[PDB]
Amino acid sequence: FIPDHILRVSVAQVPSACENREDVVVNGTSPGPAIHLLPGARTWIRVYNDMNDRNLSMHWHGLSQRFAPFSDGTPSATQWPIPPGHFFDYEILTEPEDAGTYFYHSHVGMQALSCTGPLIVEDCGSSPYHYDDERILLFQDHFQKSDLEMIQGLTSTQFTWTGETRGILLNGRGVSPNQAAVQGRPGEASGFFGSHRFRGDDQIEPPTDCTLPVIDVEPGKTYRLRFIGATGLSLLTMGFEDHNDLTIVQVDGSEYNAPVTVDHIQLGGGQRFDVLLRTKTAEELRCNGDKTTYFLQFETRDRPDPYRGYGVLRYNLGTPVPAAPTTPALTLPAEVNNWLEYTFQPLHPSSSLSPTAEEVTRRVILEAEQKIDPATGRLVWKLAHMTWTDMSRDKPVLVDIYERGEAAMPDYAAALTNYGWDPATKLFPAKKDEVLEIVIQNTGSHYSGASGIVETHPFHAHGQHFYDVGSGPGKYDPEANNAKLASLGYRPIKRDTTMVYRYGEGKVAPGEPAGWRAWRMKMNNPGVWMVHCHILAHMIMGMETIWVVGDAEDIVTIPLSVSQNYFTYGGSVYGN
Ligand SMILES: *[C@@H]1O[C@H](CO)[C@@H](O[C@@H]2O[C@H](CO)[C@@H](O)[C@H](O)[C@H]2NC(C)=O)[C@H](O)[C@H]1NC(C)=O
Ligand SMILES: *[C@@H]1O[C@H](CO)[C@@H](O)[C@H](O)[C@H]1NC(C)=O
Ligand SMILES: [Cu+2]
Ligand SMILES: [Cu+2]
Ligand SMILES: [Cu+2]
Ligand SMILES: [Cu+2]
Repeated sequence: FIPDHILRVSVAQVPSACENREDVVVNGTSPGPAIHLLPGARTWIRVYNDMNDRNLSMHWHGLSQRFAPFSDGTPSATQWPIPPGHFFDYEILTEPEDAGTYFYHSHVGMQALSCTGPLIVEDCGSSPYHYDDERILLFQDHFQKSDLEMIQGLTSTQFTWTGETRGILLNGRGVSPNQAAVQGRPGEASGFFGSHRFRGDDQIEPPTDCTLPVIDVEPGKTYRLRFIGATGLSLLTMGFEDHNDLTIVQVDGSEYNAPVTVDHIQLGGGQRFDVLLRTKTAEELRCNGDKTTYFLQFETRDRPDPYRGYGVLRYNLGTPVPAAPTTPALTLPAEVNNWLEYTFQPLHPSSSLSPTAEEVTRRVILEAEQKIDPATGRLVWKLAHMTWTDMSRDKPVLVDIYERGEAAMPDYAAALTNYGWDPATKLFPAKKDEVLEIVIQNTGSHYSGASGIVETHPFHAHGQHFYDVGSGPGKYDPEANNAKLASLGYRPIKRDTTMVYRYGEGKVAPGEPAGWRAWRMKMNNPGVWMVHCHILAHMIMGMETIWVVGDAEDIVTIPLSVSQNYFTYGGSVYGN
């Protein structure tokens, strides 16, 4: 057995926002190298844990893994953690229509801050759009505190928050608020990340100085820009100086949307947008005084301490990379919660039909509640009056199901009378082909120290993508939303990550409903699928749910193509 691709994960001192950070890196860099997959293929990726005293898993964000649930890479859900000095063979099955932008990252603790890289399913000459080339734009947060310090604070009976982001990286380069970019030498600066111009372009070069991230383009071309929200905390809003025509053509990987023209991108943790950019002609550059550099300006939204950073859209490798401008290049809207809502529709509406209101047979509301956990004294994020951590159980759910079958499954009847989760197992069961509406209901915090506060959360589903059927302030009202969808003739798109926003001042009475997001999905993919806030600190604090779709007969008949070490913690898991 030889795997098709290999990723080696280690701890290394790397450049992070013009500082040094002891990061969990892939193949020596943060972000890690781009992996390119074919649609309609089986591809094996061996992940080595070369760390001394930390566990690892690798999650393939946005890939449903419908035929390889044991390859989802989710500790407590689909596998034992990969131990130090061992590996795990991941079977990636791409369906023919999976062409799109995804990303891989650790699903252990806060490793995903740094242990993250692009995962591209190639069109193979099948994109319904022309473009001369592509660029990957992968965004990360920089924290000055270590992963261990942040986890200890989050899990302490004297709660210490991580603090706000200390920098935004684009393809491994950016600037902490304590540092300042200076002019970079002309020539290559990883400005071609994701380019097909030639593999060299599949892995960033770490910066050697404090210099701005660069996207290198030629005049008068069209680029497919693959925006990847690999931030562990930040919701970003961003735009390009004097470039106002961005066309979004794909959302969260698979889904071709009818083209939407925007002047800025908003990008939360776990989201991807494929955007066509038409670059200025040599004549238009001549008329801006032979200007060859334009600022990309990116800002955090919806958090207490604003942050602004820059990258450079560069038209000529002969131009030195400029420092950040003394005053802002452009103005990004203060508001985020009404950007392209009830907007994206399928390009081919025929082959992407959202479940109708009539077809929904059950609704599960996940009320997001911050409060002290009485049993532990920890500050936690509850969903539907429960909490879930990657230490909620010893034996991972899917391992238990493959070992015992029916006896490991959650109790459906008990879950229906307890907010959708089984009192005995804290799992959310769904029948195969059950048509669900899932609502995330935001609320004012019960925590003294944040009383009545509402936060914005990027909500992500593992496995099958859902249809986004809307959002709004206050309490979800299904009768009103159904009336809204019908009045608009709205044709929803499939997504795997949507924001649950704060509205207005973001402060209500403790426990008062204060913003919602609604999903619909016909649950077609048996297995064990996490649904969670994609902010790493909120996951540490328990903002996760585990969904078990189907009966044991629907899961155990999916062939387990890995060795017997899958069943126990301590050994390498190899493919077959
Ligand atoms: C790696 O993960 C394993 C498996 O979850 C961890 O070991 C478990 O550790 C908990 C907490 O100490 C114990 O209650 C269990 O006895 C352990 N389970 C098994 C199967 O051994 C281990 O702590 C993790 N290692 C690191 C570095 O976090
Ligand atoms: C990562 O590095 C290993 C050797 O350390 C190599 O064998 C593997 O091919 C590299 N993977 C990628 C995608 O570059
Ligand atoms: Cu993810
Ligand atoms: Cu995911
Ligand atoms: Cu959250
Ligand atoms: Cu996840």
